[PDB]
Amino acid sequence: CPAYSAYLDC
Amino acid sequence: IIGGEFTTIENQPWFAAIYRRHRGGSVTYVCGGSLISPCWVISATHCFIDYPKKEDYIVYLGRSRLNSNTQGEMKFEVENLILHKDYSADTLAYHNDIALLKIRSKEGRCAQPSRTIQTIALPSMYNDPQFGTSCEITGFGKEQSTDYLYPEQLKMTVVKLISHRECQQPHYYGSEVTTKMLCAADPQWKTDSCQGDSGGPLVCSLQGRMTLTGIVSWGRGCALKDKPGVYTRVSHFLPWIRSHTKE
Ligand SMILES: N=C(N)Nc1ccccc1
Repeated sequence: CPAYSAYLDC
Repeated sequence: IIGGEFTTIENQPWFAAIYRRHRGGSVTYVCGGSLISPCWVISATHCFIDYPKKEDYIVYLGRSRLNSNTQGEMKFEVENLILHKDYSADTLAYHNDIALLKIRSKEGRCAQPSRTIQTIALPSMYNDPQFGTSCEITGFGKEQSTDYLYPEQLKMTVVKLISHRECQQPHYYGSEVTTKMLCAADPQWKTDSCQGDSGGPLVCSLQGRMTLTGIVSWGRGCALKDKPGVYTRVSHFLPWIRSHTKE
């Protein structure tokens, strides 16, 4: 996961 | 969504709520999306890249609540799940973070406009509004960066488009924001997209019309000074979109 992801699963 | 206000589907009737069914039979929310035509919902590739199998996903339209049913909602299966072939995920950011879902009901129907369901227009290619233009974002994302639960009622807020000039400043995101992305934030930095809002719409008025200008992708923190939301610049993907959709 990218450090700035907004994806709930990260 | 940080700040902003609770709303209902009628104020954002293009909003698509996407869930993944679990081998248990548990079903949990994945991401938002936007209904761009009766059979087609657009979202972000990163929501699906881990589990890329259309069968596991359900799409709701007309849905105002996260974990309970809204009247007027309609449930859909994914007929095909189209990820972007140049998708990539970096240490900080996503690239080409866009996806298409073709929806069909078990009955075989596509979306039907209603009080609670309407399509949203795509912009013209490379046509985006001007920086400082106010736009709307919607979603079931966290109301605070530190929360562990998601809100049960849909939310929206208003943010302002930022120049690439300004978004590239090193105290913002520097080289990590490319021209295929769009920045938007509150001038006072009190409202934002957040975790769980990804795939959802950034909607602006572009020459009279409410248009889908962005797709929630990534940002550092939520409502953090100098660190705005980053969105997939939709105007730059029409060929991709039309290729896969004109079918
Ligand atoms: N919008 C932000 N400031 N941050 C953010 C956080 C999570 C997903 C997308 C964007």
